[PDB]
Amino acid sequence: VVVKYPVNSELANYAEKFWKKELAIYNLSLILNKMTPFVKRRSESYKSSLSAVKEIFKNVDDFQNFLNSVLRRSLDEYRVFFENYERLFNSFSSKIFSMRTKSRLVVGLGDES
RNA sequence: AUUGAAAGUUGUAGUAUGCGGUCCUUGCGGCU
Repeated sequence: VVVKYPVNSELANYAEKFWKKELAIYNLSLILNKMTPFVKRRSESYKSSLSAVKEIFKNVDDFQNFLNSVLRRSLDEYRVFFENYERLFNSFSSKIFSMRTKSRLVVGLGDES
């Protein structure tokens, strides 16, 4: 499918390669927010919604796997972050507890995008 | 041929000491 990236000249070709899995990217929010694909869905109509972006991939499952594959590459750095976060908690003698999502969770659904 | 002649309001001196832009606030509702 035809995809266009309205960013600076040299970034546009790299963003193309990232979304096409021709080049590895290690930051999820970066590729999502600053390298938004504008997908030529039909005619001269370009779209930047997740519904249109999904067409860059074989299927919904392929799209999901890509996102999480990018996400997971921060694991090593995130572990140190989470450990310092726990150290932060205990320095303030915090009441620490863990809970699990019982259903789907979406915080910040309405952030302008 | 005068109450006249002569005489630097100058010298020294930190607008400074104390003081959290903070507190209260579910990016959500379902509409156009």
